[PDB]
Formats: sequence, structure tokens, C-alpha cells
Amino acid sequence: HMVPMDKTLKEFGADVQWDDYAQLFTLIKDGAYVKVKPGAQTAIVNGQPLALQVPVVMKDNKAWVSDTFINDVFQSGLDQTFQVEKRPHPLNALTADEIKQAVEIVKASADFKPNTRFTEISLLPPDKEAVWAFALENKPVDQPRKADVIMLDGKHIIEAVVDLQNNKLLSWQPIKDAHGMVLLDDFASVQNIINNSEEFAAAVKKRGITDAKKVITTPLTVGYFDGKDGLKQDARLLKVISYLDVGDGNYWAHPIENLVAVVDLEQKKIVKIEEGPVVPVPMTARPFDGRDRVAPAVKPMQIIEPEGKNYTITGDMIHWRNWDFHLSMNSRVGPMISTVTYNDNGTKRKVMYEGSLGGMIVPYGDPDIGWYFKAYLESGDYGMGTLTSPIARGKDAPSNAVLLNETIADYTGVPMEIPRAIAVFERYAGPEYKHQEMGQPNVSTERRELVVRWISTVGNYDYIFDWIFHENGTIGIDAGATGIEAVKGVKAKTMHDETAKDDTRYGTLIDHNIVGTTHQHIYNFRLDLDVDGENNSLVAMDPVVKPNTAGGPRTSTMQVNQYNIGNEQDAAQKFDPGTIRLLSNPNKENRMGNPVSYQIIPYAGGTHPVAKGAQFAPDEWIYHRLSFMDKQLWVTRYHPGERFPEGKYPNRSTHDTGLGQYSKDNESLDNTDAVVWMTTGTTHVARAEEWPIMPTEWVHTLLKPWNFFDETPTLGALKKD
Amino acid sequence: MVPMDKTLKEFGADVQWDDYAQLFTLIKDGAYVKVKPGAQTAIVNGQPLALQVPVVMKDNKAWVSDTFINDVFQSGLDQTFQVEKRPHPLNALTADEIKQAVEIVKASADFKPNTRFTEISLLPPDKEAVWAFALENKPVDQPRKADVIMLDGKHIIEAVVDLQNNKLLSWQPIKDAHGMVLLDDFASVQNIINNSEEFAAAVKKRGITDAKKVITTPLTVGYFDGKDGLKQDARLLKVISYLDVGDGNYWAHPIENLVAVVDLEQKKIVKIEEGPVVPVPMTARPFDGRDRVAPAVKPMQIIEPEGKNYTITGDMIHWRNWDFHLSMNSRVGPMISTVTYNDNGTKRKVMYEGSLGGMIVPYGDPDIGWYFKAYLESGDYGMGTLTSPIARGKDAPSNAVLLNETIADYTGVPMEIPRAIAVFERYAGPEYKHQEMGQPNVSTERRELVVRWISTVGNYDYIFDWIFHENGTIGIDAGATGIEAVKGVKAKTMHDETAKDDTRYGTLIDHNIVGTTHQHIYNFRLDLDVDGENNSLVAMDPVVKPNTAGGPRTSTMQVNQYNIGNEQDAAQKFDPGTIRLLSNPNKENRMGNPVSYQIIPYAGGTHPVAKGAQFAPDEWIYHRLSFMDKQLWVTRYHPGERFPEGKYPNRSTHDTGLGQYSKDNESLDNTDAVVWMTTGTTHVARAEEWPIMPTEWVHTLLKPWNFFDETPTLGALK
Ligand SMILES: [Ca+2]
Ligand SMILES: [Ca+2]
Ligand SMILES: [Ca+2]
Ligand SMILES: [Ca+2]
Ligand SMILES: [Cu+2]
Ligand SMILES: [Cu+2]
Repeated sequence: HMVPMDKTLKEFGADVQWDDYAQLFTLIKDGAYVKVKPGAQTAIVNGQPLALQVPVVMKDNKAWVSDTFINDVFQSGLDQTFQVEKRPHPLNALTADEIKQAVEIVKASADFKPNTRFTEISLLPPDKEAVWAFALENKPVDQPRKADVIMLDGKHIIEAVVDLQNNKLLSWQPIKDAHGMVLLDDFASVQNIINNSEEFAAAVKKRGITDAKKVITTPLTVGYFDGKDGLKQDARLLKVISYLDVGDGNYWAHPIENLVAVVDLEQKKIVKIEEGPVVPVPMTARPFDGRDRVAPAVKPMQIIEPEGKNYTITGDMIHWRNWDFHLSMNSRVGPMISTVTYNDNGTKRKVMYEGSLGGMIVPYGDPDIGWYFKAYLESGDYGMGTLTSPIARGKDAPSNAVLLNETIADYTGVPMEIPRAIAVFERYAGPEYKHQEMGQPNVSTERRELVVRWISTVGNYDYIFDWIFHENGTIGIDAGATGIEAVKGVKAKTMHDETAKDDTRYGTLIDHNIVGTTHQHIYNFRLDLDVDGENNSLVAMDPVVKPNTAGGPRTSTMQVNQYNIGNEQDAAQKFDPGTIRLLSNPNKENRMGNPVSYQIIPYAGGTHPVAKGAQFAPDEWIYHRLSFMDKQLWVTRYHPGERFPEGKYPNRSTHDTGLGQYSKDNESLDNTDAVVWMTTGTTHVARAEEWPIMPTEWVHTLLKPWNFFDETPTLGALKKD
Repeated sequence: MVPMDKTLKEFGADVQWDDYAQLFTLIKDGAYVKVKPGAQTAIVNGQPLALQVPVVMKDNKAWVSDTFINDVFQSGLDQTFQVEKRPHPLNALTADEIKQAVEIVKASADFKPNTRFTEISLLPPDKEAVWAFALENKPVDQPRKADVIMLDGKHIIEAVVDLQNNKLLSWQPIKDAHGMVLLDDFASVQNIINNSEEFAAAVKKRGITDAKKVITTPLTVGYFDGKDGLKQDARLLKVISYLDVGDGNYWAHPIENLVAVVDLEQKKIVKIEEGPVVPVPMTARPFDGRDRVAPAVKPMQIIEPEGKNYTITGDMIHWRNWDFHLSMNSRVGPMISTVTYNDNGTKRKVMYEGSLGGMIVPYGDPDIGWYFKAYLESGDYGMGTLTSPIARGKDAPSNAVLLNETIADYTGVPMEIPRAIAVFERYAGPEYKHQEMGQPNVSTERRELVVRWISTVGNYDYIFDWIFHENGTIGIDAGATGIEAVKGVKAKTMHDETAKDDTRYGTLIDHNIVGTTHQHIYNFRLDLDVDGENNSLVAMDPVVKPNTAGGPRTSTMQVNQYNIGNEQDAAQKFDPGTIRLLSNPNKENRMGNPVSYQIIPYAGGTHPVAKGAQFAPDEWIYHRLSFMDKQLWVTRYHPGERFPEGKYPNRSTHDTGLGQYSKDNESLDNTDAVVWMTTGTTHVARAEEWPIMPTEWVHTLLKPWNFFDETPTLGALK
């Protein structure tokens, strides 16, 4: 018995193309590029013949395949994109089994309690030195695989460490005063609490809402204001902003302004309701899904790699032209790029031990009741890894991409497989270099970049991160921002209405009765670069115009002030794109005697206005609790437990436990293991072109080899000597 | 019959044979053809075509009729190019018009025997008539005219000819102007050096044993108010030399501290400057792969099997909601004109004309062979003339369409540049996306149309991309690659004695070779007409203000908005944290906001950014080119103000570019404005850029700002 080709292949996730003239089917799926003619006894997979006992059968124009076609073809082995790992990499994320194992260990402990939730279950970082000897020398890690289990017992956080090898509990430590991040059940809880509240229902009714069941709530962190917001620091609270569901698939376009409920999650009740002036709910339908639009006509455009990919994925290790790296997922920060090396003519040179998103913040600038406290710690308070958005094949990533699946732990301790969690794709990026000497044959080569892309959606905002490995040693890190804007309901319909001026003091009027409140997206990346080795120093090279003292007609010259940045405190700074900042290896030089280095560029450009620091007066608390928002470059001594720019438990934090703390002691950065942190962001002043849905806006950052090599890096293998 | 491979390859089409399907896939620019041996039909961009003569398979080689190419590629099924029955008024001079304009000036009694042509281009009808032709099909009713700038010896003459009526309209000698460098000046300089005993002598002293291996490079010398000892009236060129060692890269063998000054009318060296003798770096440093072997790679193709989404009618390009005209100029290259955005059936004005305005590459070493180095690339060398033909699949992606363009050479003879510009659509990530939790995802792909042009000037190769986004945004990026201009030095490593002094003005990129620090400063002249001719420049500076509304916050995020009323105020530094708009005060979108375009001179770059001119305000190059120290400029529209550096920048003594255009500080309120964006790089070299430099890019953007009433790509409402 057989099945219908088209339906089965689409279900499977493969692209199916029929060519009536050639009587040929082209099937595409990740690294597999297949050709199959109806009735043929053979098929082609990445340029290679594959025998078929059961040929594709074309009936009354319907094609049918055998029930094993999918596996016989796609898992044949002719697609060599994915290979089996022999010796398990020490940085491999916890498997579904280990996740279950770690949860059983803790649930067997005498102190564990039944409603306990899990904010994070991740592999406990094996020691850096052993992981590199494994990557570079293949030495086995002789330490037991362990896992960090962060639990939320009601509102109390407990940190445990389980030994997975020996299956035992190593520690159980309650962490006083820390608040846990927001977990998925919190969302349903806030909704129900709102729905059962008689007073809220009454507040909504006096705002024109008739059917209280149509109210959509959203749970937001409240921050910390030393009590001026009149909130008890010890309670587990969330503020609640609501919208009216009108059926256009976008409740975000119908804000109920000036109504804020404060919910205490352990008490399961609304403990406070702030109300302001009544503003009619914008009711116009504003769908962004295309339901009310005409589908244009566009001709097909496909990027194809008919013989397979240039990279190979073994376990979680990716090898691609001279680069080698390990890629894993973390429920809080998303992807982690590790043990990154560059093969230089046979020798693998270290470039970066571990790289990932650090954290990010989205601070709003309106003082009203529904906005003064909005300053979202996306990853820290919401868990971006858990909120990963599955890639939509050919739209969110190019058609020649390979989509990876990743597994992490959900809040109850159960393994969760996120489909299409990360896209990996090679891409043409113009000429690598070119020289057309006049009268001579031209010289040009193409530039290839290997992109690792991951998307996370937090409520209304969708963030995209691309880790870009250029064949020449360069590494780019870009962040894209799209989604739906958080808007303010207002009475003005046009800038000509009486309240226009005041309605738009904190934002642009992007639709009738709707204002896109100004805010910023500030991202921070934690990059543990190891420039050709562990011991590095921070070097400054500032281009300057100095008076000429060499004679001849010129009055000035272009020279450079070169100096080392010796400690953490002076390494914490603003970045002038006119200058050069390097992470050099004072122990190793290139062929010309210069220290092998990487130039750090926290600001390479963007399509939205740039944030030059957080837009807050120095006396605001969000400005105090968090220091990472004001400097674009930070450099700290390596430490296994310093990974978040906003600190480990930022929800209602009262003091900086992040980059402000990691550099507070101002340690020496001279010839030592350094860790680089880049902060870049946008200042978002809205426009009508961004509603109902926002076009993707991007920010770029770069890491370039500076005298790390001796010559143009992609010139090619030397034919002589 | 004729061999298929041979004929197709001669034609420039790519041929792929698939043995499994017994199918040939042939591709050329917008044609994507499929044909099986023996089939009575073929497919061209998804449509069936009857063949007179089937493809025949001989001794495993395919043969086709001798009319195959014509029948298949020119059958009409490839709709990329359409006939232009009514020529746009900005269409460049054709080869017949160039020849004709040349005859008209040659027929005048003032034409002198060996006159050369620095530029012969179209003298366009007025702006208004051109927009009425584009928007209402109204015929311009003026004769086709051309500007013919002549160089008689060293004297510049500007004439104007009427092509229809075949008559000379004007002949005006231009006093004090120095002409641009012409091709023949290249061979005169080498020849003059070759015959100079004094020069051969200096070269001998420097180690060179065979003076026939010396490669000259002619450079403009600027102006130093006489401090360089050069006569202002003489047509001069300075000459830097290199030794050819057979590695195909003379640039890697500088003959440091040797400069000859050649007087092109006298045809002789009029001064020789000599400094410390530095042995010429000799090690072979080829960049063409003669000494290399590339690693094998799996193939990648970008195909559009049903053809392109864009159409090219004459020079008019149509794509999506965009419409624009593309023409070529010998001096600045490509010109994008009559750009409009079709908003739900109505064409709205965006830009009347946009192009590179001018660029400069000034150096920062004070020494004898470098102090005067400040090349006006397009102005002194002619970037359009120097266009570098696109290497298909490499300088541009495999799904591009390459265009040929024609201009006049220095002797007035038409010259056709093959693959002078590439046009190509590309995938650029998700246009927008929203994955609401628990609901079906929403994502659309972003498509951009790029217009790419490459110009090579001596050792440096410049790439320009004019990028039209489907959503109305327009990007302009500039890439720099090529070979660096290096200084010979004695140090081999930073451990040698002179290393410190040898690197004061540049990095030691190779043994005995320093990449002298310099800047790359580009300027784009963009006559934007935001929804109409009359616009105003409005600033919007995001600022932190005290909260006066109550609640716990001490501050708020607000905007300081105010008009920039005059040219002087419009000439300014650009803070990427602020917003600058070119608004149409007479038109507004649905919410009542003035329709505008946000101008961003600085959207990023891969090399350090030029904060301004790395020159003290009293340097001559600083005074001659005010455009280099301000990233944004806005002037009132004037047909003869087109170059940021001025019309005749060779040995200029004062600013005749943007400095002169804004001089009068006129009003920019509600009038025809022209925006100029200056963007650049400060280039401190590295070993990774030798012997050949990895392309570095700079990015600029023009974004619709309340020009529309909602997301421009949602589509028309059902
Ligand atoms: Ca520290
Ligand atoms: Ca490090
Ligand atoms: Ca204008
Ligand atoms: Ca003016
Ligand atoms: Cu935003
Ligand atoms: Cu340069």
C-alpha cells in the first residue's frame, strides 16, 4: 500500500516541485536536494543515485509513494549534512533523559515540595580548561556531568546541583530575597484572577467594555521603586495591562488605557487597581495576518545547493571551512556558541570559548500609570530560550537553510523539543575581495558567510539574532526587532485634534487613537573571546590628528594613540566608532611582530536611531539597578558564575548584581582571561509605517581579526614550499 | 547545426546538463530555459516554445540549429526587457549622438587640432518637464542637447550643442580651470619618465638595475599655495613609482622617497624630489592566485525560473511599487532618476535624481611621496569611464541581470562598457514577523532590488549598491576593496630599530611595507522630492526630560522637534541617535503628520568611521573640500550644482563644491531641496588586507516616515 506524495511530503516539511515538461519532481528538505522521475527505479540525493524498489507512481495526475519513501530517501545516508557524534562533547546540553533524571533527584530530596516549579535546569559548566583540552587535544573530561536546578517553591528560589553520573544530590540552597522569573502558568493565573475579580469587571465596564470575557490581559514585571509605587518588596507581583479582543486577531490594537491591576501571585488575587481617566478603546479592526488583503503575485526565487552543504553537523558540533564550533541551547538566553576555533593551515587556533546573548532590556519612556514601570528584562524575566519561535521555512530563513530542533526543560521539569529552533545557512555576501587592474584579467572571489539564526518572541515583540561567521575570520552578531507595537490609547484621531499635543508627548500618533510609545531595545552580548589563547589584554588605538613636525607643506598628520586598558573599571566605557578597541594576546605575534588580536566593534550600524545609553535621568532606579545599559563596551575577568548583564535574579532587584557588580572590584585585565560584553541598542520613535505590524529593524556588531593572520585570510593554499 | 556548448558559451549563457533527467538548463540574465534532446518544445521562463529544429545529441555533444539562440532567447518569452517606444528625456547620449556632438564642435573654427574630451553628456530638459513626462506622459518639447567639455592642451572649453538642429549653441573658454586626468596622460607620464636620464639616474641610486621595469602612477598634486614649489598655471602630475618583479603586483614594490613632477604640456619632468634611500621590497606578493589552490566547494545557485519581477524598458526599471530611470555618466557613474512609489495605484514622487556626488581619499603621512595625496576619484579620474565590468556570479549574485552602458571616450568615440551595472533582487530576511503565542505564525519575506556598480581607480576598487526595499526604504551602500597604496620602510618586524618611526603614520602590514593611514570619504547627491517639490528640513532630537506628570518617574523620553531653515544650519554633523527628516509641509498622512523621508547618512560600516576630516582646519585639502567634515548637507535645487568637490577640483584653490553652494545660506523653507550625504571611513590597515583587501562596507538609508498610513507591504485591501 502507498500514500499520496504531496500531502505526506508537505506534512514531513519538505518542499515539493513538479516540472511537467521534464516530468521531474524536485524535493527539498534541509541538506537534502532530491530529484525523482515517476516510474524511475532510481532517485538522486545530493548528486548521488539511490535505488528504489518502489518507484514514485503517477496516477490520474496524483503522485503516490511507498510508505517508506520518506525514510528511504531522506535518511539514506547520501545527505551527509548530519553525522553521528562518536565521543560526546562535554558542552552538549542536557538530554531529555538527563532532564528527567535531574528532576527525579530533586523530587526524592527530603526538602522538595509538590508545587515546586523549575525556572531553569541546565548543564552545570564543566571547567573551561578541560573543555578546551577536549576540543583541541581530545582529552576526556574526567568530571561528572552535573546540572543546575533552579526551583521556585511558591515565590522562593532554591538552587540545587545534581550529579548525573552518580545520580545524587550535591547541594540544595535557598536564595533569600531573590524573586523568580515569570513562568507560563503565571499567565493563565493572571487571566483567571482578572476574570474572577468583581471589581475589575466593574472597572472595565465603566470604560465602555460590555463583555468582560473579551478582555485579554498581559503579565508585566513591576520593577523596583524603593516603595514609591506602593508595592511590598517581598511579595510576588505582576502588573496587568489589558486589551479588548475584537476578533481581528490583534488585541494589541485595542488598549484599555489607564487601567492597571496589580496581582499578587501567591495570594492569587488582585491586591491593587490603579485607574486613570477613561479613554475610549480604539475598536477599528487592524489585523496584520493578511485576512483582509489581496495576495500579490510574485515569481519564485530559490537558493539551492544541489550537491548538499559545505558544513557538516556532528552532534552539536558544526564544522565549516576553517571554522569549528559547538552550538547548544539554554532556556534563558537561547543559543550558546562554544569552543570556536579557526583552522590556520593545520593548526586550530582558539578564537572564542563561549558566546551568547547576555541579556537585554526594553525601557519605556512615558510616565503614566500604564507605563512608568515598563522596563522589560526579556531573557531574564521571561526566558527567551523557552519562548523561541519555530522558524517558518523560507520566510524567517532563506530556502537553503537547515533547521535544527533543540531540547530544553519546561517549567514543570518535562523535556520540551522546540521544532526549528535555530536555522543554519550559508549565504553569498558580495565579493570577498576584487582588483580589476587595468588592461589585465580581473581578480574577484565571492564572500561566503555561515549564519546561525534564532528567533524569540516575548509577548508582542519578536527578536532575531544572527551569529555570522565570515569565511575570512570575521564574526558578526546582529539583532533584528519586529512584531507588534505596545500602544497607548488616546483621544486624538489626527495631529489636528485638541489633545494631539499631549497625547504625543511620549510617542508618535501612528493610527487614530493610537500612539506608539517611545522606548528602547538595548541588547547585551557576553563574549568570552580567547584570542589565540586564554591570556589577553585590552588595547586602545585612537586615531588622532597631530601637528606635523616633519617638514613639508602639511600642518597635520594622522597618527594613533595606542595604550593598554589595565582594569575592569576603565574597560567599562562608551564606544566611539571612530576608534579601535582590541582584545590582543601579548604572548603571540603575527609574522610582522604584532600581537595577534581581535577588534571589538559594539556599534557597526543600525536601521533605527541608536541608543547612546539608556534614556533615563541618572536619578531613576532602573538606571541604578542596572548599569549595563549605559556603556557599550565592558571587559571583565573570567568567572564561571558571571553571565548576565542584568544580574541573575533581576525581577524586582534592588541593586545591581550584574556588570556593575562583576567589575565593582576593578580587577586587572593585564595578560589574563578576559570576557567581553558588548551593548548596543535602538531608540524607537514610531511611525505609521510600523502599524499594524513592524518591519524588521536591525543593529550590527562586529569582531574582526587584527594582525591575527599574516596575510589576506582567504587567499588560498600556497602551491609552493 | 552548431555545437551547443560552444555557441552558448560564446553567447554568454550558462549551460547545465542533468543526466538523470536528460535535461539541459540554460541561463542568461532574465532567461531561464529548459530543453530536452529530441523534444519538439522547450520552456522559457515557465512558458512552452515550439522549436523548428529539436536539439540533437551527436557523439554525446549537443547540436542546435544556427537560429537557436535567436529563436529561444529573443523569442519574446523572456519579458525582462521591453521595447521603449517613447524614450525617456533623461536617456543618456547614444553612440550616434556622441559622434554627432563631436562633429558639431569639430566643424567650428575654434576647434584646435588635438583637442580631447573630458566629458560629453546630456544637457537634460528642465526638471519640471522631466517629471511631467514621467508622471503624465507629457512630451518634453525641447531638442536633445549635449554638454561637451573640451581640453585643448591644458585649456578647458565648455560647449553646448543642439543635436536635433545640428548646431553649436555655445563655446566658452573656462579661465583658470585645470582639466581632469585623461587616459593618454598615463602613457605620456610613463614615456616622459622612460626618457629621463635624470630619473633613470635617481632610480639607479635606489637599487633598481633595469629602469624598464619601473612602473609609474600619475597623481593629481593638489594645491598648497605655492608651498610645494609648483606653478599654478602649468598642467602637472606627480609620479610615484614601483618596481615590476613579475608577481603581477607592482603595488607591492614601492620605490620610496622618490617623486617626479611632470609638466604635461612641456612633456618633461620639471622637478624631482628625493629622500632617504629605502631598498625596494622585493618578495613576490601576487593576489591573482597564480601561487594558490582554492579549496573545493559544493555549488550554490540563486534562480528565478519564471523570470524576474522587474522589467527594463529602455532604461526605465519597474519593480513592485517602484519605478525609476537608470542612466550612466562618465564622471560619476550611475544616475537614478524620476523615482516614484506606486501607493495603491497612485505614483508618488520620492527622488528626482540621485547619484554619487563625488568622493576623496586623502592620506595622513607628511613625507615627500605622500603629503599631497588626496585623490578626487570621480572628479580627477572619471569613475564612470573607469567602470569595471561585473564578473558574473562573483561581483554580483548568480540571479542578477548585467547591463551594458555607453559613454564617450576621451577622443570622443563611443565606448560600450560591458556588464557595467548589475541589477538583482535578493532575499533579505523576514520583512516583518509576529508569532503570537498559541496562534498561527505571521511572517513575510523582505525583498530588496539592488543596482550595483563597480569603478576601479588605479589600485582601489569601489562598489556602489543603490538598494530599493519593497517597503519604500532606499539604502545606498559603498564597498571598498583592491590593493593598498603602501610605503616602503626598512623594518621587517615591529622588533626592528626603525619600526616605531616606520609606523607613525600607518601599520606594518608586511616586511618593509606599511599601509599608510588614509580615509575614504564618499558623498551622495540626492535630489529627493518628498511627495512633491516643496519640502522642509525638520530635526527631531530624542531627549530625556523631567517628568511633570506625577508618579515615581523622575524623567521621560520626549522629542525636541524644530525646523532647520537655512543652508548654513543644514550643513551639519550627524548624530545617529537623532532623526533628520525631509518633510513635505503641504501634504500629510491619515494621522495628520507631514509626509516625510528620514535621512540617515550614517547607518553603519565595517571599518572605523570618519568622524570628520582627519585634517587640521588649516590644511589646504580641508579648505578646498568643506564636504568632508559634515555628514549632512541640504541646498536649494540648482541644475549646475552637482559635485560636492566642485566642477574643476584639480589644483583647486578654494571650495567650488558644497562650500560655494551653501555659501549664500539661502532658505530651505517649503522649497526644492537637495540632500547630500557624506559618509566615510578612517582606514588603519592590517595584515589581513595584504596583498589584497577584503571588501569593507559603509551603509546609508532613506526611510519613509509617515509617508504612508500603515505597513506598506500588507497589500491592497480586498
Ligand atoms: Ca571582576
Ligand atoms: Ca577569554
Ligand atoms: Ca528636491
Ligand atoms: Ca544655494
Ligand atoms: Cu521597538
Ligand atoms: Cu582604504
